[PDB]
This record gives sequence, C-alpha cells and structure tokens, in this order.
Amino acid sequence: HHHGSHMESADLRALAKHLYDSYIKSFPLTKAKARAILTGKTTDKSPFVIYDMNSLMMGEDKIKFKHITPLQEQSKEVAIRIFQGCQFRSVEAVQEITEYAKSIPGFVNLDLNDQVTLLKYGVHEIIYTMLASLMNKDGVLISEGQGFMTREFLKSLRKPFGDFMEPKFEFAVKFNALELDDSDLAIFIAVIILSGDRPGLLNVKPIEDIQDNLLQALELQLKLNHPESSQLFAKLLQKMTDLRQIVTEHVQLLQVIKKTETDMSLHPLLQEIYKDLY
Ligand SMILES: Cc1c(C)n(Cc2cccc(OC(C)(C)C(=O)O)c2)c2ccc(C(=O)N[C@@H](C)c3ccc(C(C)(C)C)cc3)cc12
Ligand SMILES: Cc1c(C)n(Cc2cccc(OC(C)(C)C(=O)O)c2)c2ccc(C(=O)N[C@@H](C)c3ccc(C(C)(C)C)cc3)cc12
Repeated sequence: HHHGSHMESADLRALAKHLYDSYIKSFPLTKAKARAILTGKTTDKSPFVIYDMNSLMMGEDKIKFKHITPLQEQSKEVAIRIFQGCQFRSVEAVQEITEYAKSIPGFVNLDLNDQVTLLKYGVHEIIYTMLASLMNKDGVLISEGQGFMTREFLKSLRKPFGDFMEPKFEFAVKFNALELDDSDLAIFIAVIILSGDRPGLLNVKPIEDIQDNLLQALELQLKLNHPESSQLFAKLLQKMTDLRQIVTEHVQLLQVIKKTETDMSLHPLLQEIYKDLY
C-alpha cells in the first residue's frame, strides 16, 4: 500500500542486509560477478568456451584428472562426462546452500528433521534459480565461472541428455528478464527454503512464521530496488510455483538416467575420493 518508517521496516531492512551478507559468504560466484564475466566487464581472464567437440576435447586436456574409460560409445562417453561434472558441482552447491540456510534467522532452531525436509525439497529449486545467474541466451558459466558451455552444444548431446539443460535455459531467459540482483535473490532464496508446504513436515507453523517475515522483507526489497517494475512481488510468487511443476519434471527426467544407464549413481566412496583430492 504505502511505506512507513517505523522500526518495523528497519527490522525488515536489517534482515535483508543480514541475508545478503550470508549470501555473499556462502556463494563465491555472485550474479553481479557472473554478469561481469558474461559481458567482459572484468579485468580477470576470459573463461574457456566449449562450443563443439574440438573445444571440448581441448577443454578436457586442461583438467588434471583424466578418466579415459575407452569404449566404442564415445557419444555417451561425452554426455556422461558432462552430466557427472554438473552432478559433482550440485553436491558442492548443496553444502553452500545448507551453509546459507543455517544463517536464516530461526532455521537452526527448527526441528532437525524439518531442516532436512526443507533442504531436501528446496535444494533443487534453488539450484534451478541460481543457475539463471550463470546463463545468458548463449550458454552457461561452469566451474567457478572459468568455463562457458554454449546452449546449442548442450542441445546436441545424445538423445536423453540433449534435453536436460533446455528447460533450465527456458526458465532462465524468462527469469533473468525480471532483472533481480544479488540483494533480491538472497531473500528470494530464503523464502524458497522456508516453505511450510513441503511433504512430511512436522511443525508447519514455526516455518511459516519465519517465511512471513522473509516474504515481508522481500516485498519491501522489491518495491525499493525496482521502482520501474510493476507487480514484481506477484511475479516472483508465480515463479516459485513454476519451479515446483518444472522441478518435478526435472527429477522425473534424471530418475530415467538413474535406471536407463544401469550404472549412473556414482559410487559413494569413489565420489568421496574425488572430493578429498581435488
Ligand atoms: C576426468 C573427469 C572425471 C573423473 N569426471 C567425473 C566422472 C565423469 C564421467 C563418469 C563418471 O562416473 C563413472 C562412470 C563411474 C566413471 O567412469 O568414473 C565420473 C569428470 C567429469 C567431467 C569432466 C569434464 O571434462 N567436464 C567438462 C564440462 C569441462 C568443464 C570445465 C573445464 C575447464 C577446465 C575449462 C573449466 C573443462 C572441461 C572430466 C571428468
Ligand atoms: C554442465 C555444468 C553446469 C550447469 N555447471 C554449473 C552448476 C551445476 C550444478 C549446480 C550449480 O549450482 C549453482 C548454485 C548455480 C552454482 O554452482 O553456481 C552449478 C557445471 C559446473 C562444473 C562442470 C564440470 O564439468 N567441471 C569439471 C572441471 C570437473 C568437475 C568435477 C570433476 C571431478 C568429479 C573429477 C572432481 C572433474 C572435473 C559442469 C557444469
């Protein structure tokens, strides 16, 4: 309706500053930095770009690990290698999202199982959201922004994998047009985590009490940060529901990979070895 300046908004603004500070510490590559890389507006070096098989073969030579596994199915060798690469990064994203989730005021004091339930269902939606920060119309920044894989190259992968990243790109172009910065995304991520309608929650009301404060802080943030924007808060609420129906089709997609590959779930001990050596 109208804005007041009455210590209540001062608390909502302080919560946004607190969420932004934790957001910066939890995630190294911010959207503000990712946008600087995508437009060259950075004194740092340009990332390596993978746009075909030659540039991918040239990019594989820059990695210390080898992983030959010589076989006849080289089209699946490349597709599996790329899929296992982003799979590994997803694990690193979870512990970063969990780190940020701990910093949301009140999250740690919740039931320990509900913290797992909120993260179990919310991690996929946050990765879906933060993936848009690394994308433009051409491709996506990968590996701490040191690599850039084009959208059409990912599109050309073998039958099941050529459609894995496409729904994410189609979401990113619609989501990036909202022009949210890191300050907006910090509260938007916190609202996604504290969703009281996750299946199997125990104490729903304490979760909604936290989210209502985050929803108020977000609305105050969007109206201040985006003066030339109309109904941006309602647009973000719809984008959350868009994630739910599109992330279930995402988990149904990779469950096919979990079965039609007959050996895709990376062994937990071997995956831990790659983590501890790097
Ligand atoms: C060496 C290697 C290993 C061991 N894995 C894990 C792994 C793969 C495949 C199956 C797998 O699981 C089973 C089947 C069990 C197994 O065989 O071990 C496990 C990789 C994943 C991706 C890439 C890569 O090259 N990724 C591309 C996208 C890129 C990204 C970034 C760059 C920079 C350096 C330019 C930033 C270059 C190239 C290389 C590797
Ligand atoms: C295809 C792809 C995407 C879309 N991404 C970004 C990404 C994915 C998942 C969540 C995620 O989340 C957010 C929050 C958006 C974020 O991180 O920004 C961001 C990648 C990152 C790295 C690699 C890779 O292939 N990297 C090579 C260099 C490697 C990896 C691992 C190995 C081991 C297994 C041998 C250790 C070797 C080589 C591939 C991808």
